[PDB]
Amino acid sequence: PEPTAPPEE
Amino acid sequence: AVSESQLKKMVSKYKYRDLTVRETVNVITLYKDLKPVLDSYVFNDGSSRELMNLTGTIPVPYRGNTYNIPICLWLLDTYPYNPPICFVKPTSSMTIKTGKHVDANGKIYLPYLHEWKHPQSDLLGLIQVMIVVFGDEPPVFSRP
Repeated sequence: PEPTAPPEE
Repeated sequence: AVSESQLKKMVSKYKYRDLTVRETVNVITLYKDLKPVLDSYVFNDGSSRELMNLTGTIPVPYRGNTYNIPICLWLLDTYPYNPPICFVKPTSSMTIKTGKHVDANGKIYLPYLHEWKHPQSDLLGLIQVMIVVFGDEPPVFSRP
């Protein structure tokens, strides 16, 4: 699955 | 995981290939998101040498979600205890966040190896510690 990473707030 | 078979073959050098393959599989067996990669670089006075490494997007949980954060680390042979080379490999559409754990290149800070070395911890625990840190704070939170 693609990374991207979790956003903030 | 059909390469796993070829993996042990891609190495068959490590002090404990089996023990290693077992440690690797265990990891991917715990995450299932990671994947063992092979690399060939020079070392012995500049002599090509087979070197393994883990890569993939780990399911980083949140306050009510679970994203995927990329990570790549070089797996040593068996010394001094664990691979000190453990850095994140973010994309280009991401946004690395500088901190005490990360600087900018996405290289995990702190001694770690020169900290715990219980050792107690295991290859899994290693990626687990980072997951705990990468889970609390944004290692490279992307933008909408």
